[PDB]
This record gives sequence, structure tokens and C-alpha cells, in this order.
Amino acid sequence: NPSLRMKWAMCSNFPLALTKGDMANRIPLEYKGIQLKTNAEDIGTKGQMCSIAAVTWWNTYGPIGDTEGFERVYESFFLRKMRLDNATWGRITFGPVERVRKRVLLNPLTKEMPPDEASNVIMEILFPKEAGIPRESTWIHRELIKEKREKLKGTMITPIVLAYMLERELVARRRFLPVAGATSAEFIEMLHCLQGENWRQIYHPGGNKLTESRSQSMIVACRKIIRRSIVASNPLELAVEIANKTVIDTEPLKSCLAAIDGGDVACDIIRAALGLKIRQRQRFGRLELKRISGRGFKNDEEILIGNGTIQKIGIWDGEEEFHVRCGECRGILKKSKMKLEKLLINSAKKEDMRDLIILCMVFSQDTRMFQGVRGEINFLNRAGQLLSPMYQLQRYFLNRSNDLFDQWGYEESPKASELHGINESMNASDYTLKGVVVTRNVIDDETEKVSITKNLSLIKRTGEVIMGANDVSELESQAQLMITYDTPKMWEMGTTKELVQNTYQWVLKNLVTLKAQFLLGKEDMFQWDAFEAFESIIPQKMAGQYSGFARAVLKQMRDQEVMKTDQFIKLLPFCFSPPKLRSNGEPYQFLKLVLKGGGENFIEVRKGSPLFSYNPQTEVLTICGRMMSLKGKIEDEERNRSMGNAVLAGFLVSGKYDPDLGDFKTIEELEKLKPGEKANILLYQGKPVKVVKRK
Amino acid sequence: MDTFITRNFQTTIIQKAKNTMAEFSEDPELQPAMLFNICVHLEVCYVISDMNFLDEEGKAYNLRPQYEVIEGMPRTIAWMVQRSLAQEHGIETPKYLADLFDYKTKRFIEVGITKGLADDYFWKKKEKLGNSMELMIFSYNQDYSLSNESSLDEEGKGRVLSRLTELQAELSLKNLWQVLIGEEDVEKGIDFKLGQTISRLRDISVPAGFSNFEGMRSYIDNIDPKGAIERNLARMSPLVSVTPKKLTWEDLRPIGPHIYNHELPEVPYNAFLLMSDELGLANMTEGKSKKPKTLAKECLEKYSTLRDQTDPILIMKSEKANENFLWKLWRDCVNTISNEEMSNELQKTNYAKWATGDGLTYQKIMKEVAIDDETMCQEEPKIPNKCRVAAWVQTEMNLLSTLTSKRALDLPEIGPDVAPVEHVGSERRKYFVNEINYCKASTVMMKYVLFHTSLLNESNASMGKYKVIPITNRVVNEKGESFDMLYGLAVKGQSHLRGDTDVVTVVTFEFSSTDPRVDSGKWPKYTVFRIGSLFVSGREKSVYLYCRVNGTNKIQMKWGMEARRCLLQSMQQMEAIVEQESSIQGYDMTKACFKGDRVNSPKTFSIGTQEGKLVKGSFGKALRVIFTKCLMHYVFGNAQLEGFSAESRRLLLLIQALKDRKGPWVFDLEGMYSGIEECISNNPWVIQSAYWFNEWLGFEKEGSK
Amino acid sequence: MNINPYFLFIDVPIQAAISTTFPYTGVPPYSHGTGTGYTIDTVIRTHEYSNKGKQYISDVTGCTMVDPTNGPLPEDNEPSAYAQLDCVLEALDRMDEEHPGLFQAASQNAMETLMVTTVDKLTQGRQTFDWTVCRNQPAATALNTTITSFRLNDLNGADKGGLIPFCQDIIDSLDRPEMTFFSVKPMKVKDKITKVEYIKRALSLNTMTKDAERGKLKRRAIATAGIQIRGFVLVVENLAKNICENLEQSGLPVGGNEKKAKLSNAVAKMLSNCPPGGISMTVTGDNTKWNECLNPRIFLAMTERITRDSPIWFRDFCSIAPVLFSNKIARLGKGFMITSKTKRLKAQIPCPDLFSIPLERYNEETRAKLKKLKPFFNEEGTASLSPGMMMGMFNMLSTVLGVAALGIKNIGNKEYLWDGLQSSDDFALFVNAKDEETCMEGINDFYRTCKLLGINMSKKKSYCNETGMFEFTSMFYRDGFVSNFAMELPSFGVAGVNESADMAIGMTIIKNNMINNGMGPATAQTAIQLFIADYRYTYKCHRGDSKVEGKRMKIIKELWENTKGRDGLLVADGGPNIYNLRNLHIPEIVLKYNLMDPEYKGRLLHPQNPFVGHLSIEGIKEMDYDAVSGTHSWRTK
Repeated sequence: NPSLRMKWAMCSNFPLALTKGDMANRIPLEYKGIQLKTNAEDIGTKGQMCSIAAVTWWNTYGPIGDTEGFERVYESFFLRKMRLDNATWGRITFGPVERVRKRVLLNPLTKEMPPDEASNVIMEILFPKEAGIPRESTWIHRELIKEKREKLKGTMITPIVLAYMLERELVARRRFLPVAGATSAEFIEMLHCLQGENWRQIYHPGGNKLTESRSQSMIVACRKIIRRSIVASNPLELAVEIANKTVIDTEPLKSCLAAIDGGDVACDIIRAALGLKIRQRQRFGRLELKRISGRGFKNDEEILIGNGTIQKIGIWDGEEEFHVRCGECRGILKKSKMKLEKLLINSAKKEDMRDLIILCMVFSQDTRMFQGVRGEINFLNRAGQLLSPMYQLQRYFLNRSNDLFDQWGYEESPKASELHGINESMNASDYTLKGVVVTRNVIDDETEKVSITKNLSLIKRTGEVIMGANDVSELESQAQLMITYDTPKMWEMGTTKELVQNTYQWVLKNLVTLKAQFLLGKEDMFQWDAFEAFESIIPQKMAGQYSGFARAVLKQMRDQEVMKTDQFIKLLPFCFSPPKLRSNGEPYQFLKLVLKGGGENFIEVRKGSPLFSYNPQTEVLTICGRMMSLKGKIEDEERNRSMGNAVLAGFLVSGKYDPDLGDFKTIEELEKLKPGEKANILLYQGKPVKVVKRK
Repeated sequence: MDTFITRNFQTTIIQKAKNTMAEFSEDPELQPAMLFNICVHLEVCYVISDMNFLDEEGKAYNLRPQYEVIEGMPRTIAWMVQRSLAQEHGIETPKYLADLFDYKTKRFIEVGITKGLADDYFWKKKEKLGNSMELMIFSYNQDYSLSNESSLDEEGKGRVLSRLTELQAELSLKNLWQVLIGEEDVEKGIDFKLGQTISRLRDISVPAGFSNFEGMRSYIDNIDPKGAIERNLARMSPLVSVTPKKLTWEDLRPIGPHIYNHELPEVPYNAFLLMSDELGLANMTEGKSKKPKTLAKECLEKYSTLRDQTDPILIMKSEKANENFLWKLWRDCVNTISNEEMSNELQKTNYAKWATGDGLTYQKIMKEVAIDDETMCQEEPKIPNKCRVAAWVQTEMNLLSTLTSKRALDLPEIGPDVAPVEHVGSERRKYFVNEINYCKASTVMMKYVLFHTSLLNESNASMGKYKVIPITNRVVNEKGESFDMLYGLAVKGQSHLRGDTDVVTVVTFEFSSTDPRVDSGKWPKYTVFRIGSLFVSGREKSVYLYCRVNGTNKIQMKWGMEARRCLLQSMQQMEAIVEQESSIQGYDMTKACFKGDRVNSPKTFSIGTQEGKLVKGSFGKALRVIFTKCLMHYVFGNAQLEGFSAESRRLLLLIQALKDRKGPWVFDLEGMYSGIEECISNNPWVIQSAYWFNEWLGFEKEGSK
Repeated sequence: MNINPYFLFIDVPIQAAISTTFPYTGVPPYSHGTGTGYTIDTVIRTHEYSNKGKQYISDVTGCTMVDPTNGPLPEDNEPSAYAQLDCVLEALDRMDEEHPGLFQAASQNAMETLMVTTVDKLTQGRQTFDWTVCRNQPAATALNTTITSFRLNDLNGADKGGLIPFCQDIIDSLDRPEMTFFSVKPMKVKDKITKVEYIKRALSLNTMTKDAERGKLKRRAIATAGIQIRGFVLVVENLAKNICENLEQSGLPVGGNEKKAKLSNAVAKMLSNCPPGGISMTVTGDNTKWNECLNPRIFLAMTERITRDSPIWFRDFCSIAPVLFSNKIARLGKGFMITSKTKRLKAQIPCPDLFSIPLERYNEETRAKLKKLKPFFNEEGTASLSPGMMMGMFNMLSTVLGVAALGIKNIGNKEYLWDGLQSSDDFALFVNAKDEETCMEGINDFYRTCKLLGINMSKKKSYCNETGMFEFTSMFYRDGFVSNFAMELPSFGVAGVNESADMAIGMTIIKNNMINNGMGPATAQTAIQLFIADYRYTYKCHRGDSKVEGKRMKIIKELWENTKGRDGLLVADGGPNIYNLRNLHIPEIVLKYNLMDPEYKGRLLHPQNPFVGHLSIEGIKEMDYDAVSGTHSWRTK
């Protein structure tokens, strides 16, 4: 058994093989009663055995060795991590996925080499003196050799590791793996997350340090603003407030939006909400329209879908011509009542034109598109509201492209030299989708003000809808710059640690106002936006009980003057949620309040937790590892009264540890106690206390 | 070198050579060497057939050349066309691959591009082939050897010589000539002669009716056995038939009816540790995971009343159990765990020796002595006893699937989720853990895994010592309080486990609140004393000590350490269901699956029966039930369960087919029923599975109407 | 109220929840003691299905030989190995007609692969029966021992490097009057054996009970062959694989996504090819006594027919392996244990002394077994097993035979067609006709045809139902939705090398199990959690803020307090777990590098760290993995 073989090595005094010399003796013979190394007189090997904890000692107090050039040695792993970091994640789709077994070069390579040639070059890079007889791959591969000489110079790392990493980046490692539409080497390293046996995930590996940092940041910022606004009632005021109180690391978002004419939809929506200038063009998701000729009327009627359901739709009737475009690929579309007359496109990336054409199909309202639906089309939105029928078909066919292609039908491509057809996979062929043709004569691709409504929809001066709140692309990504925000309403974006830190900072800064309002005794001080954001991380099932306990303890704190700043700060954030008392009418009781994420994400009610700690000797508040001083708001009597009267509801201190009364009492029996009875509790190890219930 | 290969050869040549390699299945990147050779070969076989054509009458100079290339194209097509030419022209077909065919001499060309001297290479190619083909060997040292006179004129020979003029030096000047591998190496092994002894073995390895191997080879090569299958089928007896039989709900009789026979004893309790009757002595702690011995000492200190008991009331005695010895062993365990010494070793005393079964293995003697002896005979193997249904298994299933106000799982953390896939994974884990963590089955599994880990560690590290191993667990209630639960104590015997199946005996004394006399048939294996009473819910509930002798090997302990895998089997399962309901809807259905939404109502599963009526539970309830089923599969897993599941899967699939109105057929139903029934001997889970299968089959029959 | 787990199936299809019926959480069955009983049972069963064939005495080894092929046709439904050569040839010829040139092309491909193959390839196999010591040893060790032995006897073919000279030496060794070899008696020694004894040892087979087999109540024995035949079986299997790759109905060799794709494509093709108004029915079959009933002589004929248009030398090379298999001899294992309970005494009777005691002292089962084995027994303790294929090792060739049987597609121009998929010992047979009765007639004709070729479909385990749902090699199909490939999910535990390469191996195995085998996102994340828990428990490196106490954990806590940036710490040092589905493939050290502060980062990445010491090319890479030569790359004692 290999797994068991080392669970017993740790029991050994020294299971590891120590080196010889200075680094052998840098770790002491013993440390705090723990053995690290030994002086064993081996027979003829001169060997020395080192402990297991010695690695921890090296990490803590070990000499700080030189690490220069380490990043250069492991350039392959660093490039992998940068590709992952600089990547953008798309939608996740559920459905049938067909994968084929292929030899697809698991990992990337700086330059693909045969094993012997790779060994020769490596020998040259590391040991030119010991290379032996000069070779020929040394001649031809001079460029890579010279670059690696320039790179691995000066590093003190062992040459064997350098050679191994060089082999990793040179020697190919090919294996048979299943692939479904992702064959690039950059994709295989994430093939595990790319798609399973019943779902697909869109992954776009990052490239270089792209220059469009500001645009990439503001796009995601505005997207989040929209996501937060849509769910909340009256997205208008909340969205404008958020966009006004957001800063891209040096400046407000508004200034950037005015400066750069970027964005696809979210920037336009935010600009309109703030009253700025935007480009004039209709959108239906990733595809934008620019009417050129014709007109149509909107009529509401029922239609039959292939799956066999009836739902009302406002269809557009009349001849129309559009300068349709999607991503980078341009084109022109002819639309009429239930017919796609003719479509022209240009050459571009296959996915770009695929999205273009499918979006034209769904927008065109062709009867074939109605008949090309098989599965249920009950898709939902982020707010949980049913999507409009047209956007429902758009999403369904984006998640399912083969079905519409098969159902639509093909025809013969035109005989013009520059006009040619395309297959389901965008492959040129005589059989082309009806009304769809490729072309080579590229068509060439200025601001106004647009009003906004409650539902974050742009409506022109005459009232036509130009941008819909459902057109926001779901391509999630990470901003290249460290954006910051001030509003509490959006703090849920950050990690629970960050949210807790932000809310505690907010309550600490305005502690005076909170105390002044609390002393009065109303309830509007429990409804602050910061607490609204904080309620997100509290679990719903226990949120009511937590809030009831917090309200009860604060009320007991206020009624009898045992006011303690630490406990007030700790338990204020939980008081938002409506109280949920027991059937007996008494508030629940707790030892520690658990938050979302489990584990460390818990606040201790008695001693302190990693997310909240107090040092009264130095009067220091440690929130999530960050230290602050509470001078000026801490009273000497507060230092005196430690914790006894602010841990339990309806209980107060009456004495000290009395072993005669009994051991420490748990909550199960504490809740069942009757007025006029004295019990004993434990704050933390070595600090017991006695309490008594008060009516 | 590939960048250099592309220079001398166009993309079509490279791709044809790479495809020809693809019919070899060795990494093309590994050795371009022969790739070079083959492409060169291919190249020459094309240059010999570049501008040389023939007319409809035979003019040497329309839509017909004077040559036809074989190399490069797929092997199957190449061979089919080669055979076509051979049969059309009535010429002997070479037994090796053909590289090029001529239209004037009607012969198959073979070409070889060698490094050094050509004549010797020509003779070696003749040795390989002989005279079945005409050979055109070329060598970069301006060397050539052609076996035919008028195969090609001087123009083609000069052209090919010029074409090889660059490659004879171009590789050297850019320093490539050195690593150029020859062409004979890939075909060094051609000679293979059988010895006399192997020849005789082949001769006697001929099918019946043939004198020797030569006759067999001649027969197989010459005779055309058309109609053999039809003739033999016609003359085969009709008795050899599959006996088709359309399946119907009537044919599906209950499986293993003997479990309804009351004469057989009801299947007794045999799980390693108590599962639903466990009574954990709870001690409140707020942190440090102290030593097992220290934890047991503290827990017993809290309940000194139970610990200090010394006048027990013997309630149940097993058939072959020594009550005095068991009680003395229990007292020794308690005293040792309650002493100040860190060591938890028990002196090898008489009662300890009996409980551990010291010195029971039979002595080994020489084979000759046994052979001489007459009274030494191979013992008849013990067969598992037949048992009937027992209600305690149903009670276990019902109780362990019920939610409890505790949490035993303490799974670690993972990195923050970023991509949508990890978001949905986190959602699914959140729901599944929120449901499972509050179930009794999870706590039982944690107890099992922790005890097995401790037992394996002790057996491996204390082979020759008797050790007392407390049965301990760490639990956390909904309010955040942490408790240490002591369920009992285990004595570990000698564990000189050499083989994987070597058995070490463990004596388990486990606290419980169930009076065994309530269900006597459930406790024939357990010696039960009444050690005391406790105040719990306003009542003085009795506390008994179930004492038993069990045994485990290395494999069982290692699998117990891995009992957490049950989670996975459950998780995957439910995940599949979620995935399925995503397919029907096209978007994440996890929230709709668990809690529902405005569009889709929460999912429900038929769970069980109440007063003979089918009842339905929520998604979480079904998850918990399948999790307890996985835990049961663990605790009651053995060959019987494997056989029963494997054989009953077919019956389940047939029932599914009947439900789908797929008119399933069977070929031998009685055989399948016998295969299913022979596995139902004494495993409690197997018996209860048979009972549940009968009940569910009855309900399905009722529904089918 | 009484719960009933099976009631789940009332609301969900069985296939959708088939995983519930697989008890893979339980301890797999394990065999105790000797495997001689099962080996004798296998020998008896193999000789029972062929006793009616021609029986004679081998003139090379003196063993009893039973040859069923060309024997009388069966008259009952019991397993029958009396395959007819004419029918096999007809099936192969028909398959050639459906695949023109496939046989000769595959023969040429295998022959050239065999030219380029080297002796070292033989080291890629699993345990093999070394005859110099008569025990199962790793393939490389057996190859080294046999090469040294051949060196001692003036057989230096392996020196040439190619596989052809090595196999030539192998066959020539059978001609040597006496052979000298290195044995272990422990110390190394030179021992000499006669020609007949060497022949028997080379043809001998080692037998052992199969352990940890799922879904089988009773244990079964398996056989490991010697190193001599590994080359010939390798080339034969390469030839059969080349044939299978081009066969549409061959359910091999790819697994996973291509498997489901092949199942669905076959089903759809089968529906589409149904005459209007007819019916399609699928038979899920299981072959009983698959290994036992197949005869090596039939495989010899198969190889001869496949290499019809191949050079004589290659025909001989292919034919060798069936010849040796047809003359194989089986070792009976360790023997039997006889015990006297009164005296509490036990004694092991080895195989040679099996009959040294009167059979009355054996139990009934062993008594009957030995009584039936008597004729096939040998004085040295081995049994003649001329029929049967106990070791398998012809999965590709057996699959070819099954596909050829599937290729007939009709008998007597009857009104039904049949096709399907075949993989080793499992198959799904689709039949189209005008009515279900005609489909059953066609299935009966297929059963008779399979009987004729030495394949016995199991009537007890097979079944039929209207096309649309079926099972194949643990893959369940129901209306397009294929459930999964039910496979024993492994223990995501400590890999067991060091601290860092351990984590690398764990994450790589999670990634591979996700990418190759069936596992979804939530399952993989729970897998990561479980693996991290086991890793932390094994190395006692729980989180720095984790209040667990321990010897090393104390210094870990001291580090945690000392540390300022806790985000960039390895789990080996009590750091937070950062791994997820996205970053499964990336080593943790590079992930956290940007976060780790120099105070500890410098110590971790110490060039001359005193732990790793001298490294080897195997050490960093040896399956392969990615890691950093830090302080967590230490080695064993």
C-alpha cells in the first residue's frame, strides 16, 4: 500500500533524507521539543535523516534563499496560469454534446522537438562545456538556444530542474482525449472544464496584455451595474446611483464613458440612464440592426411552435432591409412576413458569422424558425421573470444550432464568382442555406440622446425600443484594473470576507450616529443599506433566528447599562432580518453565528473569530485580519466589564465559577431554564463565568 | 526538421506521407526519419510517372498514363486495386506491397532509395521478394540498379538522379546527413524459420480430420466453403433453440419466496457497529481535537455513574459467549482508559486471551505426516444459512434516513468559484450538503470511517499488543456548539496480518438505549448487560452495553477509511437527475429541482408506503434515502450483495421495458430467477432488497392496469 | 409508514437512476486461501464442453489432448465448443467480401509494425509467468531473466535488438536438448532442465483467483501466460485490432464518448433500415463460458485465412501463437488444505501430491472435481488444457470472430435482417422483420449460427425488447439518453510520493477522471474536497487557523501567526485550498506565487534546499506530473 506507507513515516523520528553541509545544519537538532535533524554515524553512506516538521521550520525561520530567475525557469507554468487568468468565461449550456477521440497534444510547447533533438538542445543550454561532440540541431536551432541562454543566466536553481522544465516545454506529450469543437492547444489544458457529457462551457483563453484595459474594465463594470439594477425594483434610481458612485481606480465611470466611444449595450444603457451621447442602432442581443429601406407594422397574434404550444407574439410585417452586423462580420438582411428573402455576409471568424446568421434567423420570424423548436423554451432571466418570446427563441437556438440548420433546408448557391455557400459548420459548398450567401465585397460599417424607462429599456424620441435589458452579453470576465465602488448595495459582488470587512468599516466609521439613534429606541437604524447587503451572506433558514437573537441581546444591553462597544459592533449587522422567535415567545440562543461559505466564515459570540476579534489590553479591533484602533469610543468601565452580560438573551452575571453548582451548561438546557435560576457558562478556555436569567 | 521537410516537399506529399504513417500507429513526431524515406520513396514513384503516358494503342510518349502509383493511398484501397489488376491481367500477385505498376510490361514495380552501395541492397530486396517484381534501386552515391531493360529510358533515370543530387549534399551542408537513418533497418527482420519441435507442435495443432498442417493450409487456401453454414444449420437438431417467450406481468413472480417462510430464523444483526441504536455519550468541547484516550477519559469522567458501575444485570447472553470474561474485559477497558498512563495497552490475560481467541489457529505439519494419517480429511466448507425477512432492517432504513439536529461532516474549503461551471457545482454541493449533513446516516458513516482509521493505524503499528480503541466521533449541532461523542470501546487483538484477508478480532462494547428483549431475534450475536440509566427527556431511560466479538481484515479497514465515497455515489446520482431536468428545460434546474420557482414546481419522488398507500417526499428526502442506501451497501456489502445486484439488474431492466410497453422477451426466465435467488442467503440488506423488490413489483403490476 | 427505496423507480426511469443499483461502495469480494479448486473447476468445465471431440495423446509433451472442432454438432442447449471450420471460413470470406482488401491490408500493417517493433516493447505488459522461477513477476523482470537464460544457452538473438530475432530464439529454444537457467533458491543458482520439461514450462500457465471482481457471487480463476508467447500474442492482437478498427460493428477499441456515439449511431442506422410496417428488436446478450468454449485451433484457422496473401514467414509468425495456446498446460496453484479439527491441525497438500491421499479424505465437491480431473492430470501437478482460452489475451481476435458471426445478416433468404455490436464477451443484436415472431425466428437462427462458430449466447442472462433501449458493457441506452459507463469511482486519497508531487498527482487524477470517465462538476468538486481532507489528515498540515493540535501542527500555527499574507500559502503548510475545476491542471505553487510574500516565498524556493537533494529525471516526472523543486519535493528514508 503506497498511501499507508507514509502515514507511518511521520511517526518516525526522521523519515526524510537530509543533505550534507551548511544547509544540513541550518535546522537545529531540536526546536521547542520537536526533533528536526540528527547526527547518525551511518556505516558508509554518510547519510543524515531529517524530520517532517523540519520543512515547516524552513518555511518559518529558514534562511531566505535567492529566488532570482525562478519565474523564468518555470515559464511554461506561468504562461499557463496567465492564459487562465487573462481568459474570459461565456455562458454555460445544457444539452447533448458530441465529442470525438483525438490525439490533441495535451500541453503547449515553445518549439516542438523530437526527444533526442530536445535532449541535445537541453544539454547545450545547461552544459555547453560538457556537451561533448558538437551536433547539428545545435546549428539549426541557434535562435532558441540563444534566447534560453539569455533567459536562464544567473539562476542558482539545480540544473536538473532546468533541464526537466526545458524538456516539458520542448518534448511533446500527446494523448487521445475527447474533444467537441475545441481543438486548439490552449483549449486542451482546460478541456476538463470546457464541456462534459451533457453540457458545454464557453472558454476564451487570454492572449497578451491587451491595450484595451479601460474599455474592458468599464464594460464589465456596467454589466454588473445592470445585473444589480434589474433584480431590484425601480432599476432606474439604483442604477444611476451605482454608476455615479463607481470609480475605475482613478476616476468616475462617467468620465470614461464620455471619453471613449466603447461598449456594446451595457455602456449605452448606462450612458442613457446618466444622460450621455450614444450611437443610434437597434440591437437584438449580439446582433445590431440599422434599417436602410422599407417599413413594417407590429401586430399581436398567436403562433404555433414545433413543440406544440401557443403564445402571443408581436410580429413585424412589411418589407424591410437592414445593415445587419454581429461582432466583426458585416452583412445585409432582407426581411418580410414569415420569409427570409435574401441574406448577404462577409468572411470572418466562423463563430462570429454563425452567431450573426442564427440571430438573423430568429429575428426574421421565419415560419421555419417556429417549426425548428423541439425542447421546452421556458428559459428564465436573472431577475427570475419569463423572457419575451423572441428572446426565448434567440436563447434556445443559440443553445441549439444544429436543429434549425437541419430544419431550414438548403438550396443551390449562386454562380457569381464572389458569391458562395456555407454548410452547417460554415464550410463553403454548393448546398447553402436558403437566402444566405457569402460575399467578398465588404460593406462599410454621429451621436444622439435617448431616453430610458423603468425596465432599463432605451426608447427613441418616437418611442421605438432600440436597446433591451436582455441584450446584455453574458460573457463574464475579470477587469484588468482594480476597480472600486462605494455603494453598499453592490458589496455582495465582493467575497464574503470583503463584504464583512466593508460593512464593519462602515459601521465603525459612523458608530457615533448609530449609537445616537440606538439610544433613542426606534427601528429605522436596522434598515441601513449596508445591513441590506450584509443580509445576503446570512443563511435564509437561520437569518430570522440570528436577527431575533441580535435584537434581544441589544435590547437587554440597552435596558440595563452594560453597554459594550465590541459586542454592539459585532451583533449590529445581524439585526436587519425580521425576528423569528420560538413558539414559547423567547428569542433563539446561539454560541456562534455561521455565515455563507462555512468553515472560517463564522462570528463567535463569546471569545472572537477569525472574522472578528477584540484585544481590550491594547483596544484593537481585528476585522478579517486588518487591525484598527477604537480610541475615543471605548470607556474604562467598558474595559472593566469583559463579556458576561452580552452573550445570552435575558441573562446577566451574578457570580464566578462554582464547581459545586455543576459543570458548564449547554444551550439545549439554557433555553429550557426558568426565571430565577442561576447557571454557569464558559466564554473561552480558562475563563468560566456564572449567569442568571432575568425576566 | 519539419520546417526543413516542408522546404523540399509540398504540402500534399507531406500529408500523404503522414497519412501512410497514420496506418502504422507510431508517434509521427517521434521519428520523422522513416517519414523522410517514405516521402522520398513516394516522390520518386511520382517522378517516374510524371510525363510518361500511353495511348489507346500503345504509343509511348489521352486519358491514360503508362504507370500507376500504389504508394501513399490508403492501404485497403491500394490492396483492392492491386488485386483488381492482378486478376484482370492474369498475372501472379506479389505477396508484398506494390509500389508502382506499369502498363506496357504489365508488371509491379518496386523501388528502393538506399544510402550506400546499390547492388547489395538490390540482392537483399531480391531475397525479400525474388522475382515477383522488378526492382529499381537508387542510391545517393550516383548508384542505380534496375532489373528490367526497357522499363524506363535515360531521361527518367537522369531526372531522378538529379532530384536526389540535392538531398545527397543539401542535408549535409545544413548538418542533417549525420542523423539520416538507412532504409533496410525498417525491414531487417524477414527471415523466420521454424524448428523441428515447433513444427511438430503445429502439426498436432490441426483441426480434427486433417493429417498435418500442410493439408490444413492447402484446404483453407483452396476449397471454397460456400453453403457450409446453411447445410450445418439444416442438419443441426431442432433441440438447439433459444426458446423465445414473450414476457408478461404474470411471469414476474416474487423473487426469493422463501423469505416469507416463518420456519427459517429471522436474519440477525451483523453490522460491525450499531447504526440506529447507538447511544453517544456527549461531552461539550469548543476546539482542540484531544487524544482519543484523553477524550474517552473525559467523557467517562462526565458520566462517572455509568463508568463506576460494577454490578451489571445480564440481560442477553449469546450462545457461545462467556459473560464473566466479557464483563472483565469491559472493566479492564474502562480502567485502562481512565488511568493516568498514556498507553492504552491491555495485559494479555485469560479473559482477554479468550475474547481475542489467542492460540486458536491449527498447527501446521509436514505434508508426509498428514498423508500418512487417516483421520485428517478436508473439512466440508461452511455454507451461509438461509434466513427470512426481519423488521429491524426496515427500522434501520427508516431511522437512519430521518433528519437529526447534528452535523458530522466537516469537509474542507475550496477556492472561490469563477466560471459558470464551478458556480453551478457550488450550488449543487450547497443544496446536497444542506440536505445530507443533518441526517443520522452521515453521523453513522463518520463514526464508521473514524473507527476504521483508528483500527487500521493500531493494527499496523501495534501488531503484537492488545489495545483498547475508543469508538469516538466529533459532532456539531445547528447552534455551533461542538461535542465529542463516545459510543463505546473496542479491544484489538493480535493483528499479525500478513495476507490481505488475515483476520483480526475486535471486541466491541457499544452503549445503546434499545432494550434487546423488544426484538429478541435481532440480537442473537450480542451479549447485552444493563449498565445504568440516564436523564434525557424527563424520563430515566435505561442504558445498556452491547458486547460482541467481531473480526475484520486489512481490506475492510482500508475500505472503511474510504467510506466517505458514499457521498460521491449519492451526489453523482442526484446530479444526474438534475442534469436530466436541465435537458428538458435547457437551463439550470437545480433551484427548481430543490425549491422550485414560479415556472416549475418543486420535484417530488414516490418514497414509501403508509397504511398501504403510496406516499411522496421531497427531493432532499430522496437524496437522503439514496445516501443511506449507499451507506447500507457499505456496511452490509459482500459477495452475496454483489451477486444479488448483478442478477437483479436484468429483472429491473425487464420491468422497465414492460413499463415502456417495449414488449420485452425472455429466453430462460427460470434460469435468471434461480441466479437471483441463489444469492439471497443471510445478508440482511439482500433480504430486505428482495422484500422491497417484491412490494415494488406488486405496485408496478397494480399501476400497469 | 415504511420506506421503500425501490419506489424511487416509480417516478424515475430505471436507467436514469441505474447508479442506485450498483453497490460500488461496499467491500469488493476477495478470495481466501488456495485457488486450486476454481482452476480445477475451470479445467473440468472446459473438458466437459469438448469431451465428445477427438481425444488423443500429445507426442511432444505426452499430455492428453481434446480437439472439439469439426466434431459432432450439439444436440442440446448446453455450452458447445464443437465449432466447424467450414462455417468459420464462410464467415471470414463474407466479411472479406464486405471489406475488400481489409484482411491483407491489416496483415501488411501488422507485419510492418512487427518489423519496426523492438524487444523492449515486451516490457509494456502486465504480470507474466517467469519460468526460471515459475512465478508471476513484472514483465521487465521476466524479460531480463529469460534473456539472460537464453544467453547462457547460446541464444543471443535479443542482442540484435529486434523482436524477430528474439522470437526466433524463443522458438529455437524448444529445440535445445537441455536448458540452463538462473533460479532463486534466497540466493541465485544455475539449474538445468531437459527438453521436455522446458517445453512444458514454456507452455505452462499460472493460475490465480480473480480478486475484487464485482457482480459475481462465486469466484473464478484467471491465467497468466509465460514471456515466450508475449511477442506472438502481441502481433496477433495488433492484427486483430487493425481489423477491428475498420469494422463498423466492432465495439472497440475506443472508450467513452466514441462508445456512446457508436451505440447511438448503430441504433439510428438500425431504425432507419427497417422495412415500412415492420419491427426492430434488440437483444442484450451475455456470452456464457466465452473463454471456455472458444478453441485455439479456430483462432489458428482465423490467422491462416487472414494472412492468405501474406509472405510465408509472416504466416508462420502469426500461426505460432495459436499453436502454443492449443498445447497450453495449466498450473493448478497452491493445492488444498486438509485439517483435523480434533487435533487442531492443518496441512497443505500441493498440486503434485493431490492424489497422494485417498480421495475419500476430500470433501464431496473436491472429490468429484479430482475424479473428473484424473485423466487430464500430470505427474508434476499440471493439467492439459488443449481446448479453451482461459487466459483470454485474444480479445481482439475473439471480437473479430464475433463480428464475423454478426456479418451473416440472414439465413436461407428469410424475411429478417440482423446486425449489432460486439465487444469481447458482450453484444447487442438488432433484428428487423415484419413482426416480432419473425424477429425471434431470426434471433434463433443467430443463436444457432453462434453455436456453430463456438460462441454460446447465454439464455439465462440475455433478453430481448423492442428497439430503443438496451445495455452494452455497462452502458445503458434508453431513447438516445445514454446513462453512463458505470465504473468504480476510486479513493481520492494520498497518492503517496511526497508533499508536492502528491497534490499534483491528486489533481491530475481528478482532472483525468473528469475528462475521460464520467464525473460531473459537483461530483468533481466534492472529489477535490475529499482529497484535500485526506491530504491534510495524512500530512497533518491542517489549516493554520485550524485549532487542531499536533506536533507539526504547532509549528504550522506558529507560521500562521507569523505569516502576514495568508492567501499565498500551500495546503501542505496549512494554507487555504485554492484548487477548483478551472485550475485543476495548474500546480498550486505557481497559482499562489503572486500572493506569497518573500518572507516565506524565499525559504520555499531555496535553490540549495536541504530536502530535495540530488534529483533524477525520473524523480521530477515520475504517469507524469507537474511540480516545483521546492521544499515539498523530499523523498523517502
